[PDB]
Amino acid sequence: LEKTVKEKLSFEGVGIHTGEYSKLIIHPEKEGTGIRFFKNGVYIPARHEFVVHTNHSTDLGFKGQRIKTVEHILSVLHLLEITNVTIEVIGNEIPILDGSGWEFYEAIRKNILNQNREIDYFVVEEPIIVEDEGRLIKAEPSDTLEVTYEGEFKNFLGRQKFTFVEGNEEEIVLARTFCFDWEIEHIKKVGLGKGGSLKNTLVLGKDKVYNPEGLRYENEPVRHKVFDLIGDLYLLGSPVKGKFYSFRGGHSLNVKLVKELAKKQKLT
Ligand SMILES: CCCCCCCCCCCCCC(=O)O[C@@H]1[C@@H](CC(=O)NO)CO[C@H](CO)[C@H]1O
Ligand SMILES: [Zn+2]
Repeated sequence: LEKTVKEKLSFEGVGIHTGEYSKLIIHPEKEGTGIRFFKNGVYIPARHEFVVHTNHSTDLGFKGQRIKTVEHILSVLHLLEITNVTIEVIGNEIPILDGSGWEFYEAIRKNILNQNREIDYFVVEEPIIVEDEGRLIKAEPSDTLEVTYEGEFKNFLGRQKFTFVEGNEEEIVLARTFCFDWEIEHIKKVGLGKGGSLKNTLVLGKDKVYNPEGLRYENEPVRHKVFDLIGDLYLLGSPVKGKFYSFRGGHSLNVKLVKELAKKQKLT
């Protein structure tokens, strides 16, 4: 049934690309309200259609207002099945914190409440293949939500794939975002990642790990990618059901899958 937060929640922390202090406040809403962001007295529904800028991060914006990196929180909400919540975002981007969703998943999981209404699950009824930038993603109808990601790294990790299935969400929430020392300069050359640090960004070396804690999962970096792929699929504003596969996929290409899925099922 519709799920909402039992009590008001709030978080605070710098933004990975903005590197500015930002705070978020979450309040309960009415059943069938959906996920919406509020700022400067402006409400901004969280749906793909609201996608204003796609890049290493997912950004939404309406009426001249914009928010960066909103896929992470959306990913946790997706796994927890949250249908009504007003996330007030004070700032220009969602705080990166440690780089994973474990923090939001940890506090919110202890403050979830049940409402009195049945949720409308989104189910894929037809497959689809999107190829672009040398990347590719395929979707297939299914009675269970499953997402597979095949990442190809040229570092010591080499190639690694991670299959997520309903009942293994605990393995895709503690995976913090990661980056390679070779692509970092590029991300920095585009004026992004000004808040990226070793405490909120896991940096890997062609053959060495920068963070002294090492990797948290033999597939931590791909676990985060899968976690992000869901955060981008929840843009539909409702739990997605079906079997999806992604090979070296990005945010824009991912949103494209959702765009065609939401525009294809437009007839129904
Ligand atoms: C050596 C010392 C380095 C100082 C600290 C480095 C800071 C770099 C600036 C941070 C930019 C983001 C890092 C990054 O590229 O992570 C990427 C991630 C981005 C993301 O999280 N989007 O939401 C999206 O998925 C890909 C692949 O999964 C990740 O590579
Ligand atoms: Zn990410």
